[PDB]
Amino acid sequence: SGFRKMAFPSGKVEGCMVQVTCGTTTLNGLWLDDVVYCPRHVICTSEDMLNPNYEDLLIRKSNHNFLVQAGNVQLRVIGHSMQNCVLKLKVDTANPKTPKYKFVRIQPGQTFSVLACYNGSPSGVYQCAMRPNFTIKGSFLNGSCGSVGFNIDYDCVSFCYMHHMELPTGVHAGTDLEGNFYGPFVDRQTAQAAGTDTTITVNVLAWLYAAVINGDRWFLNRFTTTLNDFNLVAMKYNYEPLTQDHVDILGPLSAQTGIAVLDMCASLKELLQNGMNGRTILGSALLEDEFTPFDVVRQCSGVTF
Amino acid sequence: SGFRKMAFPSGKVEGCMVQVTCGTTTLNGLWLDDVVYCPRHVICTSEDMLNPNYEDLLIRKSNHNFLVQAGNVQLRVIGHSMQNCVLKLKVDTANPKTPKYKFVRIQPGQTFSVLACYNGSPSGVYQCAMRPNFTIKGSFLNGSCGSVGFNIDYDCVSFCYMHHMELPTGVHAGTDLEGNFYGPFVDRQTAQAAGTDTTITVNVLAWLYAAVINGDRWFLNRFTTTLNDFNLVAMKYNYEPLTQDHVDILGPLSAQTGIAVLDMCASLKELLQNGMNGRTILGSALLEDEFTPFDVVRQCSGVTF
Ligand SMILES: CC[C@@]1(C(=O)Nc2cncc3ccccc23)CNS(=O)(=O)c2ccc(Cl)cc21
Ligand SMILES: [Cl-]
Repeated sequence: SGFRKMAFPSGKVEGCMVQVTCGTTTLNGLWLDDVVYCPRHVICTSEDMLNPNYEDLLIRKSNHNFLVQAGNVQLRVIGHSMQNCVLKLKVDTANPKTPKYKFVRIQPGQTFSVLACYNGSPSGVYQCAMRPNFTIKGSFLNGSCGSVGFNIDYDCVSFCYMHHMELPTGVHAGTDLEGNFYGPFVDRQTAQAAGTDTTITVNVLAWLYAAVINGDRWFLNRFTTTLNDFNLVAMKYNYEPLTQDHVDILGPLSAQTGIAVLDMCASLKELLQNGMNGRTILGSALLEDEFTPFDVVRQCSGVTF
Repeated sequence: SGFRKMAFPSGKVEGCMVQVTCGTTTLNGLWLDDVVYCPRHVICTSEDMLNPNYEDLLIRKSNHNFLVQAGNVQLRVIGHSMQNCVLKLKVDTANPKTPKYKFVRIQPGQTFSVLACYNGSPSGVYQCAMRPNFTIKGSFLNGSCGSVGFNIDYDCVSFCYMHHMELPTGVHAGTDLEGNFYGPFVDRQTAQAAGTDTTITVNVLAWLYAAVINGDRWFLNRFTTTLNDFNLVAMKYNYEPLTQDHVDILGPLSAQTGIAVLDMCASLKELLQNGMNGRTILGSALLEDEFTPFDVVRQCSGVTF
């Protein structure tokens, strides 16, 4: 029993965190084999950040201008290339603690763990989701840049995110490990705004299935709905459109609890129109949307790495 | 900016997780130097659990009756003593990954990270608090016994908990790393009931101070209160009695925001009265009580908004 927001064990990722210093700027780097990966905004000053020319700024820096530090040991940079918005620093020494890894670009609604670091030193780990508006509601202070988002599948760490900047509304924006931003964001000092967010419908549904598994059945009713009638209501409450793929993915949960996906959709429809009414599902007065159908099956089965 | 429930990086604790097997039973163990620590109910059967005589059951066991397994390698037990409710297995190999550690007994209202394991294999990490009724609302399935609660302050891992059992209401009971239970609980399958829980007042207060630091002030009012008048009202909403120690501990936060502790108490008194009224403090429709005054100072910046 029990339902908590859980993150993957951060150990494999902790062994990859280094501190990258370039002039006055100091952020975090990801050391895998003989390459350190970090935001390309490390070469930038606060003057350069308005309209930067990253290729012109990189052609001027030599290897020793970048001080990479792994714990108490210094690392020797022997090369520097750039891939989109990530700077790839070839180092002399291969990381002996390199885990089995992959670089993956995740889709909105998919969750990941964030190992928040400051000066190459891990300080915390938390779980979060890629919002429909490509932002992440993370917890970051200055100097957290270069912190990574990951998921472990068996013994393989799948790197899916690197922190770059925080938006004016308190939300965060970063890139996949290939430098490609998540969303309509750019790495520079400009008027950037987070779009209108939506609730991840397939995750709320999965979280209600976890509540039924954990003994909460008060929100269930005898009624069901058509996928179309559900989507019209969902659209009115800023919910993401539920697709036939979403329905199929909730299949294992539907079979385990004994409540059809469109039966559970009707419970959610009535929770949107009428509310909680002083009650809580899984200890929450809000409908939680950062638990994917896989996350629920993992926590309510016991998958080990 | 940003406020999330954060857990400590689990890496230092991952390297200590072994699998303890004694006959048909298999739970988790904590391997520090040449000692493996695990629940003493590993020696028990489901028959023995009603009224076990642990001394009589241990004297019938030889070192080979225990199979400790560290990853793919088998460990050789060369001793077996018992300390309260924890079984201490002397092994023939010291853990090369033993971190700098301490054993600490925490008090209610304090928070810690939990590395949930199954068959010595870490599967997830989450943050939780020692409830006023000595239980923890964790996320544990069968076979998670022996999972530990920790706090990593600086480079030292402070071990404060070991999972022993799950009560009928779905809450969890465990011991400190010396085998001493938290609460009026016994490692016996008897009619044990979790006491009436209360909200941790000093943590809700700290969480409101973090909201003020992060820019929210809607909940504040012009009223103030006496410590006594606050406690009478608090006890009505099942809130923990606020003590003069609690007030002092909130001192640094009181100075940083510029809102006296009894001023913040009167904002909470009103919040308990009218409720949220469709609004949220730090992204929550409930008053969060699993952030200690120390957690808030740790996570939040010194720059108030
Ligand atoms: C022998 C362990 C056991 C237990 O609670 N196991 C568990 C621990 N944590 C999560 C669980 C989730 C589901 C199933 C069991 C869980 C078994 N139940 S009992 O009442 O006999 C019992 C009584 C006292 C002690 Cl200290 C242990 C135990
Ligand atoms: Cl304490």
